[PDB]
Amino acid sequence: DESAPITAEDSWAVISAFFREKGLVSQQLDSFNQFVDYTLQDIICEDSTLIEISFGKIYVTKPMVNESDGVTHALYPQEARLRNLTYSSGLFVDVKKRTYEAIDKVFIGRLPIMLRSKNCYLSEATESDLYKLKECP
Amino acid sequence: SLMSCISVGTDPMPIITFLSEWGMEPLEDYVPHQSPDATRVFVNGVWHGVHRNPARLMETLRTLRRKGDINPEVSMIRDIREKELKIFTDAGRVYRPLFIVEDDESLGHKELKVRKGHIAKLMATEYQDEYTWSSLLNEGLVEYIDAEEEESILIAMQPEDLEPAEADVDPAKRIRVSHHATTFTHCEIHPSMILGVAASIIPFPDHNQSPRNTYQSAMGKQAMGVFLTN
Amino acid sequence: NQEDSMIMNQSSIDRGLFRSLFFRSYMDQEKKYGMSITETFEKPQRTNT
Amino acid sequence: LEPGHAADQEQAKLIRSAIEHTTLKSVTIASEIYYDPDPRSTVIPEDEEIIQLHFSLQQSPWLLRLELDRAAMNDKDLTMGQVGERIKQTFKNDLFVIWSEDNDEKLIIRCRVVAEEDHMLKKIENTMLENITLRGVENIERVVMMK
Amino acid sequence: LPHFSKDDYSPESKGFVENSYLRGLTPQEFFFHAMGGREGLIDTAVKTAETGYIQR
Amino acid sequence: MIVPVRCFSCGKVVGDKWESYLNLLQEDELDEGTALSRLGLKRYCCRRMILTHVDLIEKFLRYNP
Amino acid sequence: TTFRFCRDCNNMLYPREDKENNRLLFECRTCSYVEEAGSPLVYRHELITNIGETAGVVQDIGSDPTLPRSDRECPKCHSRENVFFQSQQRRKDTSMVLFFVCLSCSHIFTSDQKNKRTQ
Amino acid sequence: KGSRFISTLQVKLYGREGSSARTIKATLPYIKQDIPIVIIFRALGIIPDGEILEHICYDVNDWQMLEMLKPCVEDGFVIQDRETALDFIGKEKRIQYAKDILQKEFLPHITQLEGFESRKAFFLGYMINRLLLCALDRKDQDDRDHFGKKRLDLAGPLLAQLFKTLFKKLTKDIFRYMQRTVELAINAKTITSGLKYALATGNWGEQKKAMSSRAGVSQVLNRYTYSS
Amino acid sequence: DGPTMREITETIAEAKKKVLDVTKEAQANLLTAKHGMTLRESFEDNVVRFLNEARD
RNA sequence: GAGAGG
DNA sequence: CGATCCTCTCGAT
Ligand SMILES: [Zn+2]
Ligand SMILES: [Zn+2]
Ligand SMILES: [Zn+2]
Repeated sequence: DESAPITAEDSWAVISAFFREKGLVSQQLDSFNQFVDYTLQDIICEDSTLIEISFGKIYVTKPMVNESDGVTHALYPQEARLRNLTYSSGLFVDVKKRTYEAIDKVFIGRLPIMLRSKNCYLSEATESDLYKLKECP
Repeated sequence: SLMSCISVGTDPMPIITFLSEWGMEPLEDYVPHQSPDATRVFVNGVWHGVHRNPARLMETLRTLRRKGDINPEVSMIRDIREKELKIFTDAGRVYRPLFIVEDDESLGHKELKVRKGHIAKLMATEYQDEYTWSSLLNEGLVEYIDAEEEESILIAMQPEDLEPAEADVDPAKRIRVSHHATTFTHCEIHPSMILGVAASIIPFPDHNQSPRNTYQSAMGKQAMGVFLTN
Repeated sequence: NQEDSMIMNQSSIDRGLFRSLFFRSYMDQEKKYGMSITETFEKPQRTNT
Repeated sequence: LEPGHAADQEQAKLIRSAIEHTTLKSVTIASEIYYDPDPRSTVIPEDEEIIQLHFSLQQSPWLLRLELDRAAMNDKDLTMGQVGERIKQTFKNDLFVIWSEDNDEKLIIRCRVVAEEDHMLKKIENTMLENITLRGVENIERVVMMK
Repeated sequence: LPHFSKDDYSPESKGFVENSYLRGLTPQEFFFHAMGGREGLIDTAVKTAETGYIQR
Repeated sequence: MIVPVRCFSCGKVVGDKWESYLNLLQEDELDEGTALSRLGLKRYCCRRMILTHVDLIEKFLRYNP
Repeated sequence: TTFRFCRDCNNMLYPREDKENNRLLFECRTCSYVEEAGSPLVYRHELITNIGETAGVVQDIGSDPTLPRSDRECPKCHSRENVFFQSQQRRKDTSMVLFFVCLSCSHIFTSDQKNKRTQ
Repeated sequence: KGSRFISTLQVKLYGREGSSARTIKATLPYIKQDIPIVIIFRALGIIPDGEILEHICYDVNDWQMLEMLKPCVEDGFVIQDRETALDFIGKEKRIQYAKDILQKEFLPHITQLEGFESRKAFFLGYMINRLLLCALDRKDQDDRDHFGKKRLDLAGPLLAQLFKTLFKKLTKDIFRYMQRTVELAINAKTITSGLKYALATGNWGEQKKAMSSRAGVSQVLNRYTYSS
Repeated sequence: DGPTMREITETIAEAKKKVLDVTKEAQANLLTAKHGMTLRESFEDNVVRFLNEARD
């Protein structure tokens, strides 16, 4: 029956559900994904505004490389690991140049990306894509 | 340990609003001699107010977290004897999942919420590699617990071997005590989950002098294999 | 095989038992700074050196 | 113990109580301050029998009343008379001490001071409990008999 | 442990391993043995750096 | 990483038996123990050789270079 | 001890003897209020304390899943539905004695065979 | 969220067990001596002894606890209003300084805003209650080894520390550039290298190292076996 | 042996009863403490001896 | 400086 | 002003 109590063997089905969903490093990923998705915007909106330069929405690009005498392109971890590069994404914010009048977009820098997080290429990569990217599934 | 997670952090503000909306006298308006049997309500170490019928409030708070209306990582601890309700939404709290145990048919007489039907759906999804971990969580069959909440609960170690009924033995088998407590709220998914990555490799660590398991844990990291396919 | 030693079979070692590959990567780059001053990857000979 | 005389289980118990530091705090259940204005007429009905006696073989309307533990008094080698005469040989004339018999159901010691009186008594009780040696040697907390 | 009821002074409750390494230990027994085990490694680590200083 | 040729312990040639073993399992739908016995892997040293082998070469061949 | 406050100030009342009539009165030192004492007991210490043994006995007590349940019969109603604990007095020299709360009465009864109790 | 001012309030019970006249004094930030509790309540607007004791003792029949607080009532007797209570702490200008500490420095969680006094006085009283419960041997000393009372900081919180620091430096660098413009040039390298340095080294304190944040946060990642 | 195990099993159950009887006695306020030690210290000392005896 | 070995 | 010995490897300034 579908309403019958579960036995001790049944616990592994649950254990497989967990892990199939979380994997083994969820704490790492969950923390970073929270930092990128929420914390990052919150830091930008704290003391921010000046005397008037305001800071709006923050954007996190997918990881790229600024090539010396070259163009900017997608940086994958295997190329980062081999060429001694930092697997990082660019931080871009909306800056308003509000000028007093009666009283009385912009690149911030590069954020290192955690591998297999939302902003990382590998997060949505299939098994065939991983081998193609010289990354172990 | 294998199944433990860490709280990410949730804004406490909607909980505070809900508490003031679902009872809760504000602290400014508290007069102890005229509210003697009132539960003190704390949200992230801040005492917000008091409540008369914390039993109903606590039932409401748990139902919502089990639906997903309150984030599953939020911990709500009721200390009946101390007249305190403590809620934590903050990051850093190490928690672990547990099966929920509840009364079924007769007020007594607990049963795990997960039934064979749920397991079948779990395994259906396994064979097509639909019903995931989030399904168990959102349907409130399983639930996250941190050490603070662990204090208010009674956990059975096995589903069967901890709650069927009483009315020969294998001499070879190890000695197990009994029910001796039958007021369970939860049950362990599987005791081997108390172990982390390294110790999970040891065969029968329950048959070894403890420091040997600590020693193996160290050496397993010094054993060469195939670290990565690439 | 006393006081924590062990006796291993040579014949099974000949067949590959517990045999392993070992890899070591050595790294280098041409300099750190110098507008005109640059280190060079080459096979060096005399040149006063 | 004495070379004799060291097999004597009784002589050992005696030397134990002779050396183990015993204060008033260690024998007392509670201490109370009542307003018993008539010195020869109690407001406390239990104490009535004590006041009948202690007249043959000025004071304060404030009473300092201590209740002692029958078992603790028996663990130590103490009698009410010993505890009482020890309180008596501290303040001598500046405090008046009366007490219940050793057989008398509840162990009670009644004290009185021989304007601004109320505080002085609460001060005395502190010295009574904390700063009074009933028997024993200072620094010697616990003494155990061993074969 | 949260598998016991409050105020339980019984052997099983306070760390008595009824079983042998042959029979095998229960989770409660397993955890408690690990607790006892740890105290040993902690002082091993201390009764080396401390004795080394004594010896000097 | 590819079937060892020869059992480490006894020397019995095992490197010619892998594909036949996979077929015995898949095509004939036999159990590992009877599959091993049909291959003539009678002793346990020869049995651990095949049953315990992990063919990572398949994983390695997946890398595009 | 049981103390009182100035009906108007809500400040603690300090003792004062009459002397002439030999009576105890409690006076406020924030104003001119004066009431008589209800009992001569002006102070109590208590070194061997019984207070806090049975603490946490709330109507919701039975709903605590961690509290153990005995097979004992309540001396009042004869209910065998109870919850129990040892002295909540977190002191070294405390008794191993059990206190039971009848989950049907609210009645607190003890395992103690020596002492009685008044609660 | 919003800065991280860690002020530790200490509510201390003076006088040993067996010493008559045991007083309760609290510690305030930027305040020389320890303030007797009654004086704190009066500075918060809770004046009558009965109201002050109601904020501490939550049961009228607990004479034991009320007898514990009798010396406090006596210690505070000389102060009978808010103005003088604030005055005691820390001219005129000093009363403001005292009022300021109570809102800004005293119990910064709860709130750092103006009108809340009741919230702070109740909590302060909750702490005295908790202190007396233990002092009266009804409660065990708090277990500073309980995992529930411990938080584990991961990647997110750790980067959030640095990104706050580095972003304030960037904010500061912009203001300076704006100030010079008394008659587009945003130093991106600041964040980029700051984040890189911390993750590159163990040193989690922005090229300073002075703080034990260096401890070994960020390690070169073990790759011996898959398990390691 | 099967028989040795049975005897070991019963050796432990009798130790388990000694601890119960002592517990029941402690909880009845019948257990008197020896001069120099607490009723609870006295109990703990007894329980541990019964339990060590059992292992031995 | 960290990670490790007896 | 003390805080085992010796041994290794690594990365970074
Ligand atoms: Zn072979
Ligand atoms: Zn008044
Ligand atoms: Zn009843």
